[PDB]
Amino acid sequence: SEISRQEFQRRRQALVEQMQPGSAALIFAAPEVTRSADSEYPYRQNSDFWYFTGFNEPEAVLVLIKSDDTHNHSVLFNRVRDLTAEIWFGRRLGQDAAPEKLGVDRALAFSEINQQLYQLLNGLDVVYHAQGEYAYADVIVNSALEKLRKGSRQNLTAPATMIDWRPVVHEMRLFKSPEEIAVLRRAGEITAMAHTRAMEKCRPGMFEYHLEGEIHHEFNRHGARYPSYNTIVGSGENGCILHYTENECEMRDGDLVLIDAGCEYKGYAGAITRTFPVNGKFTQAQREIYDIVLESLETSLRLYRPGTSILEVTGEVVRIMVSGLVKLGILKGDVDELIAQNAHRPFFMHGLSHWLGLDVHDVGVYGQDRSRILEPGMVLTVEPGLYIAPDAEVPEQYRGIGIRIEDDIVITETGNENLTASVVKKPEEIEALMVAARKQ
Amino acid sequence: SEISRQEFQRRRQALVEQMQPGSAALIFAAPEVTRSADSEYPYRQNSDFWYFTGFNEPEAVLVLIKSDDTHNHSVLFNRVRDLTAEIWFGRRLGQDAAPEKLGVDRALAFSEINQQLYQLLNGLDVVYHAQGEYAYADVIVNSALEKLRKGSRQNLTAPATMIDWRPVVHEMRLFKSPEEIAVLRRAGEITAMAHTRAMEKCRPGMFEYHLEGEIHHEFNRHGARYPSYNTIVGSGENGCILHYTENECEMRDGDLVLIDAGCEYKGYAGAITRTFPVNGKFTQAQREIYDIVLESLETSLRLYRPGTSILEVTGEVVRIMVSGLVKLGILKGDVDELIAQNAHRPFFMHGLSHWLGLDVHDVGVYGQDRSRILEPGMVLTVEPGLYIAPDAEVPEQYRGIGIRIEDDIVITETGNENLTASVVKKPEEIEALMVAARKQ
Amino acid sequence: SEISRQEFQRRRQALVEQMQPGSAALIFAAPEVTRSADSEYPYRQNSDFWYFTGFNEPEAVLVLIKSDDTHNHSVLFNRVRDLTAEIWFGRRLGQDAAPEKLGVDRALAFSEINQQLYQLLNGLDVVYHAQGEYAYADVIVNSALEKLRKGSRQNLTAPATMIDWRPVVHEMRLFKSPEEIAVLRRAGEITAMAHTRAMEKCRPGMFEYHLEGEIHHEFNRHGARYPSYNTIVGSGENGCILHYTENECEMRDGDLVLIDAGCEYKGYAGAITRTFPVNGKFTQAQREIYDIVLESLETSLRLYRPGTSILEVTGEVVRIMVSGLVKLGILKGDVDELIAQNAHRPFFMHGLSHWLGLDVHDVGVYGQDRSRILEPGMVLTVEPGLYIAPDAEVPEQYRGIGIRIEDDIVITETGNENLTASVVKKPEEIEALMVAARKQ
Amino acid sequence: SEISRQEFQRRRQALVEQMQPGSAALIFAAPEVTRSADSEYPYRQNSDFWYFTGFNEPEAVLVLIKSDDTHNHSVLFNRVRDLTAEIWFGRRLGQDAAPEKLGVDRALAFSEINQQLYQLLNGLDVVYHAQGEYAYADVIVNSALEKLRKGSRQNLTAPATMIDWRPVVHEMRLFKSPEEIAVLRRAGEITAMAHTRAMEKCRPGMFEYHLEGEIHHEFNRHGARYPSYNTIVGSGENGCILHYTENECEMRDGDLVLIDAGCEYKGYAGAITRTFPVNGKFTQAQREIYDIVLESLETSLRLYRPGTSILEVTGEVVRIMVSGLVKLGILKGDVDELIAQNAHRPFFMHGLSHWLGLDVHDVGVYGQDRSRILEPGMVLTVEPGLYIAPDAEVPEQYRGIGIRIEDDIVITETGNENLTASVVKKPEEIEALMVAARKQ
Ligand SMILES: [Mg+2]
Ligand SMILES: [Mg+2]
Ligand SMILES: [Mg+2]
Ligand SMILES: [Mg+2]
Ligand code: NA
Ligand code: NA
Ligand code: NA
Ligand code: NA
Repeated sequence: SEISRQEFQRRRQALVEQMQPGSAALIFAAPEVTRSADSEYPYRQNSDFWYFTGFNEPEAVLVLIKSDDTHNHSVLFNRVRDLTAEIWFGRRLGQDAAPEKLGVDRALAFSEINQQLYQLLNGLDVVYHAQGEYAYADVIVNSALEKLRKGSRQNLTAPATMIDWRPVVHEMRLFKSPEEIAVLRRAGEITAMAHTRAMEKCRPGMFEYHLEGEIHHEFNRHGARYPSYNTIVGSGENGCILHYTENECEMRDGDLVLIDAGCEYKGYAGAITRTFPVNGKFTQAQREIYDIVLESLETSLRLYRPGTSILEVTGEVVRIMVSGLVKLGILKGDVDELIAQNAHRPFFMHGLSHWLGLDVHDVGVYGQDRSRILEPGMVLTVEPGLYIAPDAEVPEQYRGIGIRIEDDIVITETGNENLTASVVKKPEEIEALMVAARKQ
Repeated sequence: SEISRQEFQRRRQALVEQMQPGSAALIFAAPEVTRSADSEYPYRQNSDFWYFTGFNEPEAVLVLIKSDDTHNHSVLFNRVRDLTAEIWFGRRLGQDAAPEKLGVDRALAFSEINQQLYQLLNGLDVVYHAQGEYAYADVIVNSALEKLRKGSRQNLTAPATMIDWRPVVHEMRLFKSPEEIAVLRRAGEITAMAHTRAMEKCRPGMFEYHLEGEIHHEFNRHGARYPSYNTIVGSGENGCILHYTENECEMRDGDLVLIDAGCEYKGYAGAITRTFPVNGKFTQAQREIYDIVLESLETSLRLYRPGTSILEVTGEVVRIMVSGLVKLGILKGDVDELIAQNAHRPFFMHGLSHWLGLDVHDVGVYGQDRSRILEPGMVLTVEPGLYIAPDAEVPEQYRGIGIRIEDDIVITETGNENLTASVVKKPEEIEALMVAARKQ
Repeated sequence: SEISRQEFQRRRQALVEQMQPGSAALIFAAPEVTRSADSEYPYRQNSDFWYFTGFNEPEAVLVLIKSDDTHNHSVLFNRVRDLTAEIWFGRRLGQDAAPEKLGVDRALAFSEINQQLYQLLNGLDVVYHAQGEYAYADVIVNSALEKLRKGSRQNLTAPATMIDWRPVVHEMRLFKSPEEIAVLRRAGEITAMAHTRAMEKCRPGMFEYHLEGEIHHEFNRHGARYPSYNTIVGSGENGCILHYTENECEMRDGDLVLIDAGCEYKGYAGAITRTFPVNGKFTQAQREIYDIVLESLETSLRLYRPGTSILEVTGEVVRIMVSGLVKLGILKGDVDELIAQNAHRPFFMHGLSHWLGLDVHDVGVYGQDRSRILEPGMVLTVEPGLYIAPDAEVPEQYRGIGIRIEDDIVITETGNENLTASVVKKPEEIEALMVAARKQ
Repeated sequence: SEISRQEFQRRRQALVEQMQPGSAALIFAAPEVTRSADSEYPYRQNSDFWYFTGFNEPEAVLVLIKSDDTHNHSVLFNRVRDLTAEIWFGRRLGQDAAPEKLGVDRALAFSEINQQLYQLLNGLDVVYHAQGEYAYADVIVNSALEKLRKGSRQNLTAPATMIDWRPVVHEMRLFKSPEEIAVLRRAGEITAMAHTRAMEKCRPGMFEYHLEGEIHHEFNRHGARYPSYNTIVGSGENGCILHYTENECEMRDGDLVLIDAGCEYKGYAGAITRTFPVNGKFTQAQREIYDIVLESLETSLRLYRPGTSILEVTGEVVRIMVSGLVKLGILKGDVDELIAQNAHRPFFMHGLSHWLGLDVHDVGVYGQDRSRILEPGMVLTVEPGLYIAPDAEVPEQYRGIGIRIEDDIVITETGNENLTASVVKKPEEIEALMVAARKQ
C-alpha cells in the first residue's frame, strides 16, 4: 500500500486546525549525513517533515501559515533545479513542479531562505518551531527573528511567542489512520517473510552475519530497501546483549539464535524478534525458558485492547515470569514477595511495549510508568524476553540463554490486530518449519 | 586476508619517525551518527584513526608522543567498561585489555580526557592535529591548549606550533603495503563476484533495486557486510546520471543497465562498474558506444605503469573517444581540433582515475591536473565512460545511453595488476555469461 | 533621590500580574566585559535585570515563578561568598543576605544553576525568556529545556511555550513612576551643572578633551561616577559629525563647540546638548543658524503634551527649519514644495526625539514613523540640530557649522516638565554666562 | 613624547626577521564592546595590534608576508570610507590613505577579507596566528584554511603549520625601546601629579569617589583621557580589599586611604599606589605598619638591577616584613622559621612586581616563581603591601589597616630608574604636603 497526496493534505490541515490564528509552523528536512570523508549514508528524511510531505530531499523547509480560522497557506523552500548538480547527484523536484506534486501553494529556492523567511514571519503573533532538533534550522530561525526584532524602523515586528509543535505532532502520529495501518500491515508481512526465511536457511557453521544477509535480501525484494534499525543476530551468549549488532560469530549446534530485525516500508517500521534453535530442535532447558516468554507474549496479545495500558499488561507478564522462574529454581521464595521486590529485573530488564510508526521507537506520550489508557489506532510492539547471564548464579543449564519474542499490533475497537503473526512462534511450529526446510 | 597487529605498529612508528622531537600527534575516532531520532547508522570508523589502530569504537583518541629521536610512546583514551551499558549496547574493550589487544603503552578512560590531555601536552614544542575534521575534537584540543596557556603560575606551557598530520598520513596511505594489497585483492574478488551475479540474475521486468539486493547479498556472504559507497543501478536514461542511487525503475528489454558497486572488506573499498544489456544482447548502437569505452579501458590498462601519470593516460583516452565519436557522427570536425577544444566533455565529464584505499575516493596528492608520476604501491580506479543525454543533438539511436566500465589496479614494478578482472567486460563474454545463466 | 526596595517589589509584581499561570520568567545579569587582556571595564548591569533588582553583580539570574493567579515566588541565583575571591575582587552579597536585601523568597548559588534550573521549570506551561540577548543565558536555558524534554522516564516535562518578555517589560519601562522621575530630575540637574561649567571654563587654545574632563569631574562630584554615553565635544567642523568622540582638537577662536554629554545617576541617563561660541560671542552667521535650532526647540517644548506625537511635532520643526533656511538662501524654492521634497534632510538627518530612561536611547514602541500618541510618564529628548557640511553648496559663512540643542522632558497631565532647563540656551544668556566667568 | 612611524616599522621588521620564509602573520584588531544595549564603551585597541600599527580602529587586520629572507610585504584590511557611516560615527582612514599614513604596502577593505585572505595564504608553509584570542578572527582564519584545503582542483594548498606569534611578540614587548621609555616616563609623571593632587585635596567627609574624580581630571588635563585600570580608593577597612573599586564610602578622620591609580598615555600604563592619612597625620600604629612597607619599597629600589630577579628581591622583602611584624607582636616566633613557614602570607598575599607596558599587567615570561634574570629595558612595578584584616587575631590597633606603596621602574645598565618618584612616599613628606595644602 502507500500514503496518498490527499492524506498528506489532511495531516497538514489537522495541524493547522490546532494552530493559533496569526501564526506559522516551520518543519525542517534532515541534513545529509557523512559516512566517511566525501561519501554519505543513504538519505533518511526527518520523520516529522516526511509525515507532512512525503518529500525525500534535504535542504527543504515547509512553512504553514495560518492567517485566521478560515485562511491558511503553505510555502515550501527546496533545492533549485540545476543541470550540472543533477547530471552528477540525480534529479531534483525544483520550484515549478513542487506546488502540484506536493500540494503546496508556493515553492521558493532554499538558497533564498534567509532573504524570504523573515518576510513570512513579519507581524505574526506565534511561530511553531522544534528548537534544538537541528542546528542549521535554529540558525535560520534565530536569524529571521533577529532581523524582525531589530527592524522596527522598517516596520517589521517579530512574533513574541514560540511554541514547540512536537507535542502536537507526536500526538497526531500516535494515532494511525487506515492508510497508515495498511502500510504497517505490509511492513509486518515483509518483516515476517524475512524471519521465516532466516529460520529456513539457518544451519550450524553459518555466521550470524549470513542470516543478516538473508533478511536484508528478503526486505529488498519486496521493496523495503533499508532496515528500520540495525539488525541483531545474537547466537548463544550474544543473545544476552540486548542490541548486539556485531553479528560476527559462527553459529554453533546446541545454541539458540535471537533475530531482531525490521524493514522500513514507505517510511514505516516493522519490528519482529524471533528466537530459535540453530540446529532446529529445542533442548529441554531451552523449552523451559522459551515457554515462559511465549506465554507472556500470548497472554499479552489476549489482554491488549482499548481501556487497558502497557503498565497493566506488564504487571501480568511479571507474574507469569516470576512464577515460571520459581518453578525452574532460578528464583527462590514466595511469588507475591518476589514480585514486590521486582525480582524479575536481572532477567527481564526492558519494557514490554513501545509505540511503533515512522520510527521504530515511535513518538507519543506514555504517561507515568506507561500508564496511558490504550485507544484504537495506537500501534505497539509486545516484546517479552528473558536473559540469563553466562555467570548468573542459577542452575547451569539456563546460563547464557537469551530469548525474545516480539510481535507488532494495532489496537482496534474490540481488541487488537497482530500485524506479524505470519511468522511462527510456537516451538513445535518452528521445529516443523526448520525440518521441512532441511529436506527441500 | 587481514591486517596484522605488527602492521598497525609499523604504521605508527612510520608516523613517529616523521614527527619532530618534543611532540605529540592526536588522532580522533569518528562520532556516532544519527539515522532517525534515537536510532543510529552502522558505525564507520574514521579512516585515519582506523589506519593506526584497527579499533572500531567511538569516543577514542590515540596520542603518540615523541620525546626524542629514540624515545616515544602511545596513549589510548577509550570508553570504560560498564556492565549496564554493555548488556544493552554490546561489549567494550576498556582500559585493562587495550594495551595488549592494540599494542599501545597506556590506556585511559575517554571520560577523563579533559583532565589528562593537557598533562600529556605540557612542555611539548609541537602538536600534530587535524583541525576542523571533527568539532568535538577541536573543542577537546583547544580546551587543553587554553589550560596550558593560562597555567604559567602552575609551571605549564603550551606547544606553540600546531601541524596538520593529514598531508603526512595521506602520503603514507597513498602507498599500499603487501598486506594491504592482499586485502584489496580480496575486496576486488568479492566485488567481481557480486557483479557476475547481477549479470546472471538480470531479467526484463525486475526493478533496479533487485540487482542492488543481489549485490549486497553477495558482499555479505563473503564477509563484506557493508558497501563502500551507495550502490548505483541505472537502467536506460538513469545511466546518464553519474551517481544515480534511487534504483527505483523497472528494467526494460532493450535498455542497458549500468551497475556501479563496491564492497568494504576489512575497511578497504572495491569499486567496479559494469554496463550490460538488460535482455542479454547488445544492439548495434549499444555496441558502437560500448566498444569505445572498452578500448579506452583496455588501452589504459596497457599504459598504466610506473613513470606515467593519470593525466598522460587521460590524453590517450580522450583521443580514442573523440576518434570513435567522429566515426559515429556524434562529433563533427577534425580530430586534433576537437581534442584541442575538449569536445569530448559533454559526453565524458569526469576523471579517468582516482586513488583507492580505505576510502573509495582515497587520499593522496594528485598534482596539478593529476600529473603526479605513478610509482609502485599506488592503487587506482580506471573508469572511462560515455554519457549521451536523452535530448543530445546526435543521431537518435545514441540518445539516452550511459556506459561506464571500471576496473581497480595496483601499480607494480613493471606495470600494473588488475584486481577486478575476474568479472567479464568483453561484450561477447557478457552475452555468453547471460545466455548460460538463462538456461540453468 | 533613589529607587526604594518597595519600588523594585512593585515592578516584579506588575510583571507577574501579566504572566500566564504555570509559568516562569528568567532575567539574566550582564556578563563582565574585557577592556584589554586581564583588565575589565567598570561593570554595567543589564538594564532589565537592574530594573527588577537594583543588584549590581554579574553571574546572577532572577527567576519569577507564577504558580497561579494568587501564588508566585522569586528565586535568585547569584555568586556564593568566598573569602579569597573577596579579599581580591571585593565583597559579594551571597545567598544568606540576598532574600532580605533584595526581597526575593529564595537565593541559590549561580554555580549550581544547571543542577537547579530544570527543577524550577519542570511541569510549567510557559517560560518567559529574552532569546539572543546573551549567549551564556541561551546556553543555560536550552540546556535546562533539553534535560526536561529528554527526561520523561524520570517524569519531567518541558514548557512547550516560550515568550519574549521584552515587549512587556519595555512597555513598563516606557512609563516612569514618580520615584523614577525624581531620579531623572536629579540626573538632569547634574547634567546641566556639567554643561554650565564647560561654558564657564571654555577658552580658545584649550583642547576639546579638556571640556570632557570638566564635565566628567562635575558628574563625579554629585555622585554620578560614569557618563551614560561617550561624551561628544565637537568644535568647528567636528560639530558636523553626529557622534564625534575623538575630542582631540584645539578649540579655535571663531568656532562653535557642540557639547553632547549626559551622566548616569542611579542607573538613569541625563542627555543634554549645548552649542556655544568658543570665544563667548556668536557671530551673525552663527546666530542665524542658532536661532533656527532654538526656535525649533522652544516650539517643541510648547507643543509636547499628552495626545500629540513625536511625528506631529517633527512636522512643525521641519516647517520652522525649511522656512529659516530659505530666508538665509541655504534652500531655494517654495516652502511647501521643499517640505514635500524633504529638502531639510541634508542638514537635519536624525530624529527630533527618543525615549530616555535606564538607557539613553530607551526602550518602548514608537509606532510607525514615531506616530504613537504621547501619554503622561513618558520621558523623551527634544534635540533639533542643523549641520552644514564644510563642502556644502551654500553661502560660505554657513559652511562647517554644526549646532544641536537638546533638552530632556517628561510628559505630564497638561503638558511637559523640562528636566534640563537649569542650563541656559538663549544666546544672550550664554554670552552673559561666559562674560561673567571670564571676569571671575 | 610619542611613538614614531619609523618605530612601528622597526617593530614589524623585527617580527618578520624571526618568521620562517614562506609564511604570513595575522594580527587582528579588537572588537567593539557593548556597555548597554546600543551604547558602547570607549574603544580600546588590542595591545599587540596597536604595537605594530598605532591604528585605533576596529575591523582591521594586519597581514605580514615573508616570501623569503630578503623579501616581505604588509597588507592591511580595514574599514572602507563611507559618507553616511562617517557623518554619524566619525572619520575613517580608508584604503587610499592607509599605505602612507601607516607605512603598509597595500590596503584592502575589511568587508572583502573572506574573498582575499585565502589568496594571500595560498601556497605558504606557515601561518602565524594567535588562536583563541578573538572568536571572529578564528572564524575568518579557519574559513580561509578550509577553502585552501578543499581547493586542490583549483591548485590551492593550505599552510600545514600554524604557529602562535604571542610568545615571540611578548618577548619583544618585554624589552622597551628608548622611545617607549620616554612615553612611560611621561605616563609616570602624569600619574604622579594625579596622586599628589589627591593627597592635597583629601579632607575628612569627602567620599572615596571624590578622589577618583580629582585623579581622572588630572589624567585628562595632561592628555591621558582614560585610566589604564579601574581606580581604587580604599579608605579604612576597604584598603584590605586588593581591587576595591566601589569607592563608595565617606572618608573618616583617623583612617588611612589607599589610592591605586594609573593613566593610559599613548597606550602605555602608569601604575602608582600611595597610602596616606585622611586627616594628614599618621598615628603611631599607622606609622609602624607604613614603615615596614616603605623599607620594603626603598630596599627593593636599591636592589633591582640587571642580574637579579623578582624572586630574589621578594626574598629580601619577606625578611624585612616578617622581621617588622615580629617586633610589633603581629607574628610570634623565630624569624628564620617564620620565613620558612611563609608566615607573612596572611598579610602580604600578592607578588612584589609585575611587568608593565601597553598593559598594566604586561606580557612576558617570568620563569618559575619569577626567577628570570632581569636585563636592561624591562619595566616593572614594585608594590609591597601589608593588609591586616578587621578580624585578624593581632593587637587591636593594627586591625583593618591596608597599606600599599607602588613605584614603576625601568632596569638600566647599572641599576634602575624610578619613573614615579615625583610623588612623595616618606611619611614626613606626605604630612608636609597635606599641611601645606590645607593652608592654601
Ligand atoms: Mg548452556
Ligand atoms: Mg534508444
Ligand atoms: Mg566659517
Ligand atoms: Mg583601627
Ligand atoms: Na522492539
Ligand atoms: Na569510481
Ligand atoms: Na540624544
Ligand atoms: Na600594580
